[PDB]
Amino acid sequence: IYIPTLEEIKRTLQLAKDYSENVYFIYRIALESGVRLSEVLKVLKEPERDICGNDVCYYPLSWTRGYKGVFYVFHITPLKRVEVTKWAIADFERRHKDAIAIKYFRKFVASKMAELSVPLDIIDFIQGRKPARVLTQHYVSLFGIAKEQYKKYAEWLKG
Repeated sequence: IYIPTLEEIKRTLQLAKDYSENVYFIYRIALESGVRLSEVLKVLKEPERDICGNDVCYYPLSWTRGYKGVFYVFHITPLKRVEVTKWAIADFERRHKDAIAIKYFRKFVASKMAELSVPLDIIDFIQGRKPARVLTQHYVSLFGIAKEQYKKYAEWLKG
């Protein structure tokens, strides 16, 4: 298993910014949140629903696949509307052969969150791998527990 280095992540962000401010921003929210590309595209299609606090922002997404559940896209940068072709990202990735593929940004987030002692199953929850079934104790508790761990990562991003 390979994991991107901070410098590969930064290089990619800088290339992304040159290519397009919107592609940069997709990458950036991928880096803040550790969610899948398709979930980042959903939150940026409708930034209205984003909730921000003193330290940290969150965007609830439903998940109705097998059971009905909820998870959150955590981040630190206020959202803005972004809609780009599906092809722009792929295009970006293809021209810069030193650019980290966006899907491997999650692996950087997990790795870094582990280094900051976020428990593995909160990492999974934060990343949207195991959404909380609605109206269960997990639903009651997980958001608040996740938010508190996410602050360690927010703190690190703010550098």
